[PDB]
Amino acid sequence: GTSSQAEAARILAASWPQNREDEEKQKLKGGPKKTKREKKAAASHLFPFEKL
Amino acid sequence: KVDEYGAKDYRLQMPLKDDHTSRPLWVAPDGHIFLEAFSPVYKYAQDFLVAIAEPVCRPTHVHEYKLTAYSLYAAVSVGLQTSDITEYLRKLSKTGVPDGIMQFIKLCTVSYGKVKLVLKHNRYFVESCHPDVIQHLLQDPVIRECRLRNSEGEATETVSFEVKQEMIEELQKRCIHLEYPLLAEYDFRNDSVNPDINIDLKPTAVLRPYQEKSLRKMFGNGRARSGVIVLPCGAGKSLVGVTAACTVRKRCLVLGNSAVSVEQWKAQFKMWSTIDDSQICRFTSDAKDKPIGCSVAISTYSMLGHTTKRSWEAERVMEWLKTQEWGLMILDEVHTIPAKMFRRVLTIVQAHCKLGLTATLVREDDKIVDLNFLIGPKLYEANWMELQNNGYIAKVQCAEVWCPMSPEFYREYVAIKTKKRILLYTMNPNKFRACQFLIKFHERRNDKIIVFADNVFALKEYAIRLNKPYIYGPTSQGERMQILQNFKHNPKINTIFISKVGDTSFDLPEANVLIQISSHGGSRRQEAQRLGRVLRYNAFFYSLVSQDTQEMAYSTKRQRFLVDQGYSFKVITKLAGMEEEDLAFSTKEEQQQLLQKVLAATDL
Amino acid sequence: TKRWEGGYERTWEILKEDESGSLKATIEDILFKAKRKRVFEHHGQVRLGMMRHLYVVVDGSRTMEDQDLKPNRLTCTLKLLEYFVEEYFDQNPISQIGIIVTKSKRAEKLTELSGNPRKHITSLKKAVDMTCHGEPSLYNSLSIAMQTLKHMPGHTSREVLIIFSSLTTCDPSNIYDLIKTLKAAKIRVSVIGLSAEVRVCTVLARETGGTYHVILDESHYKELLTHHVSPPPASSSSECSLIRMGFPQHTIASLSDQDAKPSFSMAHLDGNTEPGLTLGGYFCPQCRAKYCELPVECKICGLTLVSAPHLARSYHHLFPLDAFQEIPLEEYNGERFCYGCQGELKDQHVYVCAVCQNVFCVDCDVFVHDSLHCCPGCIH
Amino acid sequence: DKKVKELRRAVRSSVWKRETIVHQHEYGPEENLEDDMYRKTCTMCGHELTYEKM
Amino acid sequence: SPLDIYPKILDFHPVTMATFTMTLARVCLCPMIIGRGNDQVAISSKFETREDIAVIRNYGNLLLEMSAVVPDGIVAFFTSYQYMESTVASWYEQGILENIQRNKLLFIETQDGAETSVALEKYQEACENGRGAILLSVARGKVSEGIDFVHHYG
DNA sequence: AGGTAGTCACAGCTGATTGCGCT
DNA sequence: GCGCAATCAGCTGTGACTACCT
Ligand SMILES: [Zn+2]
Ligand SMILES: [Zn+2]
Ligand SMILES: [Zn+2]
Repeated sequence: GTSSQAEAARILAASWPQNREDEEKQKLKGGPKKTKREKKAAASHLFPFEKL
Repeated sequence: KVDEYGAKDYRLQMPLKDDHTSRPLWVAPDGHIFLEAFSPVYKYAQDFLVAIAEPVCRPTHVHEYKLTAYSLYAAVSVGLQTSDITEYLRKLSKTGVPDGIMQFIKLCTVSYGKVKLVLKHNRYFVESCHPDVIQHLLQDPVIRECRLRNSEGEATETVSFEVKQEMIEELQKRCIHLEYPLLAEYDFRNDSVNPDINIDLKPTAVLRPYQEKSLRKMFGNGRARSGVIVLPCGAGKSLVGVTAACTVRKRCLVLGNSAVSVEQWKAQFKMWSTIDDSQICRFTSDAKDKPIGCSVAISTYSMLGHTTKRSWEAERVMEWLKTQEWGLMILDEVHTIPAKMFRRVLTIVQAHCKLGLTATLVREDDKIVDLNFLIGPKLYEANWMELQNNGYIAKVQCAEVWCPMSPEFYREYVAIKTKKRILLYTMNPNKFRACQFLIKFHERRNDKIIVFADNVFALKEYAIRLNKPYIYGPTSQGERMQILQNFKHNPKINTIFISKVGDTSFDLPEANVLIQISSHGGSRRQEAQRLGRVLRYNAFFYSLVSQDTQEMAYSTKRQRFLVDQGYSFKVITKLAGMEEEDLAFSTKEEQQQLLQKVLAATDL
Repeated sequence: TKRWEGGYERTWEILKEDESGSLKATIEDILFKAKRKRVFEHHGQVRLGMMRHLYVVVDGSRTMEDQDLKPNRLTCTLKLLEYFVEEYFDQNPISQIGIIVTKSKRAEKLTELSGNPRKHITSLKKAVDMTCHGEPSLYNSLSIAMQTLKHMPGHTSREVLIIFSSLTTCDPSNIYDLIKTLKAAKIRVSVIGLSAEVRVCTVLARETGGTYHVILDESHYKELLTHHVSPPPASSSSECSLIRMGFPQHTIASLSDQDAKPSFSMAHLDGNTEPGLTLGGYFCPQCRAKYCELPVECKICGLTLVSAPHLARSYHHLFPLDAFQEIPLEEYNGERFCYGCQGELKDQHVYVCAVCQNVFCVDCDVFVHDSLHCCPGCIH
Repeated sequence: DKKVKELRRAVRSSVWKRETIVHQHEYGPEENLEDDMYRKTCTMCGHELTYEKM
Repeated sequence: SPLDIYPKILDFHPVTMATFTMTLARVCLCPMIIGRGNDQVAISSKFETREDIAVIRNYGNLLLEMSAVVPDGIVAFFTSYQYMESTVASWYEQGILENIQRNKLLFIETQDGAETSVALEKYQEACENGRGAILLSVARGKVSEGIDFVHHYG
């Protein structure tokens, strides 16, 4: 059901590599990017499905 | 020699760092070469090192090569002399050659041309310039069985004697242990005994400069020597073989792996050699286009080495084939030559030059060393990074995206250990969702997708769930051919599934996306071949593995060949927009239902 | 024999040593050999040009619904047409583009022949969602193009581009008579098909002097359009071709001055949307009409309004910069400081201009020959 | 033999539903040690649970 | 193609048994055999299936959707005049021949020499321009060998 | 106290049998 | 009744898991 969908999503999308990555992001830069060069390099090195 | 930090330090061994850093090279005492790519003399140093040593890794900045006895044999086979190579290595050292390499190089290069093997009148002979070496090897027990009947003196002219044809592999293995390696030189310019054919490639099939270098190294002083050329599948590999066959100008025999590769080679010959169909023959027990009296013959393995009863027509064809010399016997997918029955194939036919072609020279069981004497030395090793920098090879963006194990599956994975856990991490629901998301995304962006998946039992429910074409493998010949033929030129269908069938050199069309799930354990050859099916960021391929399982270790240990080739595997841990759309196994009910059907094997 | 069956090339034989350390100097030459990899020409092809009145004919039949090019032929065709219009107006200052759409055995002039780039792009974007019906009629589109281009001056190069998707055309009359009429009228017709070669298109292109091509894929489509972008070569001196055109100054209006008169743009008055009531814009030198875009021909007095920098951007082709004489540093007896960058001259070669006899380093010589296109010394 | 083997296991593997035994510890009466300590022993696997009860 | 049947059809002693296959820079022909249609039913022209509606519909669909990919003329051959006329009558009865009509013109070869000549002339003139046409004939007819379809024709 | 021939999975090949089609 | 294509038996390659002697 609707509750089962939410439970499965919570179990899957955040099982191992989110319980620390999300916490680090909450304790991260937060503000704007360092330079525009970093953003361009990140966009170049990111996959097409990660830029949408 | 010292182990202060566990690292072999050679600071005192090679202090010749005169002035000052202009030589982009480092030598090792035991043996190793480190080359700096960011040098103005990079191309010349690379050309010098290729002709003398084989690479061990080619990253973007600091290449590493290895010095081996066979590499030095190949170097001295070309017009390069001992003095030239020694003085040029000393020229670009920046540290001074240690006094363990010069002695090693001298010892390797001294005994190169002392012993030669020749074929004449369907007879194998071993000829030596120095008569003493014959008496040196006379006391060897293994050699004495080759002569029959004992070959009392075989007085000719230069001392030579006959050897047993079927025991040539044994003497080839023994000679290198005796520090007298054999050389396979075919001086096809002047034979006057062998009936050369009128093959001549059309003057319209241009070849790239690296193919020019490989062919030029093949024919160094007007003669052809047996060797191995390693080129990517997407790059021009059949063209090199066709050009070599045309240059040899003799009766050619081509050996493939599958029953469809022979058609591929026939098409390549008809495209780039201008040969009449009467001379071209294929001997694979399908049409039998009169192989008797032919110029070029194409066949496959597992047919020339049958240990069982053979067909009547095939028996006569083999009897005819084993009664004449062959020019430039070409082997395809040479990596799987060192087998129980494939090794004897070279001993069942007689040929002057044996040219092996492959894309993935890596193999387990450390049997590649045997290939050094089975055929010859590793002649050319193409640099994949610079090959894709020129734009002629698609720059594939490698990805290693893993998925967590679902709770309903990890308990069973840790519960069972007797080979029953393969299906558990093979059919991971999270991996299934990731694969489905990738399929949908790359279909929305209109990219051809090839999904490799071993363990076809899992592939059944993996493919029928999405209702997409798949190749079980033991289906038929027409169905696979028609599926692969309509895969390319059809906008409606642009994704196919292959189960260990595409792990060889086939005619698969151009694709941009490859997704491999649950392949073999540590088959670097298989992963390299699968990667080769994509290149021909134009393209990119993904590998899906399950965390906290043996598949992680398998993926880690199978990608080392590609990182040696220069590729980098980016790790993807989150998929953007995974929850944006609906995917299969959304709820836990079907996930836990999957356990029963995945444990329903019970192969006991 | 074969080239590769002879002697193996030893490329490493180039480097040599005489003092046990001279190799560095050799690689320095390699560094000097690294530069000057260009021909000192950004284009290197046609050094002149000629005005073009190009017509683009777009098929609107059911064949445009085919999904050979994602999503369909019409969408990719219109996207590449927008790109082609942008590039064509970028590389041609005083050219004109008209658009005709063929549909249901009829031809409709989607956009009049003009030099405005924005109008054509908007028309194409509107036409993206058109309905594909009927079959194309090359005869009607060619007749309309010939009728419009018949009265154009002879010095202008009259060109018609046809994007023929469907393989069949309905001709109300004989088309070869129309082809002969076009040949007598000196009209260049080029066709870029999508499915396969058609005999009538090949005959038309061959007889009218144009080029006929067939699309292999989207990349080949873009390459063909880019090839069509380049203007045709022109004679050294053909006729008395001159055209009266103005140069409107971009005068903005500020409330600080008392001469700030708000005015509606003449071009914006013709649109369905509310015309922009801006402070100011481009004023016609003849009738003081207000416009917001350039180059736009004036609707009132008929004068053409062209931006001077666009015309001046191609003047360097008329007066190419002569190559400087390469002189070794030792053989030059003079100052060792570059005239352009004031840097010390340490390279093995120093370039001296033939007019002002000034010294320029490798970097300054490359910069002058590639971008500046004028010798700084000769300017003074 | 093959065509009967391929179907003999179809009904064999369709009967069992639960493979893992229920591990729910059904502790019996609590045993009282010193310092108000209480121990519970599982009647299924012999698991011992010692706790302090307020 | 069969060099073993002519020496035995008529008294002959061949000493050649030679065949030649032309080659060019590219494959100039793409022969292919189309079996079952989109309904997975064979389109064989068997005598027991000459009047079958399914094979007639499949032939009509093949001729229709084929006529939109190959331009400027298609030459189609039928087994016999009777079968050809029955098939075109069946296509006329259905609303399928009209779809072929708007793509290419339909021309029918008959036994009349003058009619055949004028039909060939109008087919040639229709293929000269972009209208395109279909020439329907029989394999065993005087038009089969009397003319050669040079490039851009058929 | 530490290592290799059987065994299993999944593919390939060729050598016969073996039911299916008939203007 | 004959002929072509589908089918299986037997052997082999590749990679990995497992039970007794220096
Ligand atoms: Zn005006
Ligand atoms: Zn300067
Ligand atoms: Zn000057």
